[PDB]
Amino acid sequence: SFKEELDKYFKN
Amino acid sequence: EEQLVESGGGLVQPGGSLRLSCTASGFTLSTYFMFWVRQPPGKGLEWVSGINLGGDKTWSTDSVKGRFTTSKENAKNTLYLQMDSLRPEDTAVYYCARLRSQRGFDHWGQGALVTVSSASTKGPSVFPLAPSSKSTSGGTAALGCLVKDYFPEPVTVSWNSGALTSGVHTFPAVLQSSGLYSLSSVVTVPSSSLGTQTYICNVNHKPSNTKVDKRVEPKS
Amino acid sequence: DIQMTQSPSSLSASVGDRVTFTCRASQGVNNWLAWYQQKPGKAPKLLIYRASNLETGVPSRFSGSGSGTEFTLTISSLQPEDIATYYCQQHDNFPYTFGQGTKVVIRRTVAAPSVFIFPPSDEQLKSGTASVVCLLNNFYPREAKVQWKVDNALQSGNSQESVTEQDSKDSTYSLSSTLTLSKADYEKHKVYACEVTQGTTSVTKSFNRGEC
Repeated sequence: SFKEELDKYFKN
Repeated sequence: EEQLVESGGGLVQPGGSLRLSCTASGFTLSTYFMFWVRQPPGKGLEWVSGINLGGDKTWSTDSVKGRFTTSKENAKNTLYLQMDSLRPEDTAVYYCARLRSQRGFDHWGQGALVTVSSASTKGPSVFPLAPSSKSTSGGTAALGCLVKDYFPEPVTVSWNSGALTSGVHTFPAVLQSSGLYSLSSVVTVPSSSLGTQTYICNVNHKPSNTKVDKRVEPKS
Repeated sequence: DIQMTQSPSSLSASVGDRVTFTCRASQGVNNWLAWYQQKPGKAPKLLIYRASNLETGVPSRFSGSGSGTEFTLTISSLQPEDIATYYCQQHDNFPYTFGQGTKVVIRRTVAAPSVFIFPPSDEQLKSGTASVVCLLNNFYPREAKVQWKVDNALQSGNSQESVTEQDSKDSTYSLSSTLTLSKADYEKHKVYACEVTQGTTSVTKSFNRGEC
């Protein structure tokens, strides 16, 4: 779940 | 405005515990992901851990998994790193890093040195280096302070409480065969100023909570 | 996982020269790549984001380019304040892997070292040891031979040398050669000298124990 949230944070 | 401050560095016996704190004085610390990264002596960077917005999910590398825990308090704007069962490989300078969404790692802390050893703290010994006879043999003269037999690092040196900063050379610390670090801090000054202005070296050793202000005046 | 390989691992250029660092990726990372600068001891500073763009504060001489595998960081005019290590780091997929780093060293005009010699202090003499110091200031290159001569006798094993980092303004070095010697052994000799040899030059600074 950490990588998913981090990637979503980096995109937006 | 945006500044990260770190606290908690010191000397810990192997297998001990230590808590590091990183306070953000410029932004909310909420809307940013945070990371802990250490740099061992003479070794490259090594990312250690990461925490998200709400602190619900954390990441830590396999080498330090289980021993290091990361928490945060947005009310106090402080990111906490609890280190347990330390090893000599953990002796490093620790940094707390911010992460903008689209940018990368923007702002870091000043670095907190963590040393893991079974040795005991030793205060520095400050000695003057102030020739006057062979030193009038030239326009520019050299005034120095020798910081001998201290442990652990770091030891900082200033001159005249920071008033003198031009021409200062604070050499790096050498481990020495005795296991105690040592260094020297030397500045260049006009010889005509050797009798008018008084130069004092301020040596600070925070691990030993010692501060020595040595007045390095010419010889006889 | 992605692997970032930088080239070259180190570089030496003079003031004003343009320099170029290449960062190769094991696979496609789109434009999610950053360039950071780190001085020895201090924290890394963000230089380039999204592989082409400039962060606030950094000077305009820094550039950036790269399509999907080969990224390039160029400095148009190298300045003495740019002595540091520059590393590329990917951000497309976690973990954010960084390059091995590229060291930058300025090549400057040869400068004669200003050499001083420091006798041991009486306060240290009380402790039973005596350190005689030789200071070399503001010279290039770092290579130098420092010999300790005590009553015209070469000393070996009693010397320890410390080297400063390259200066951020004039790119010069400084050496501190310390001679640790027992008080009993210190009282058996009178003339102490250190000789510094850089090239065809050989400067020697001496002092007689007991002057003034």
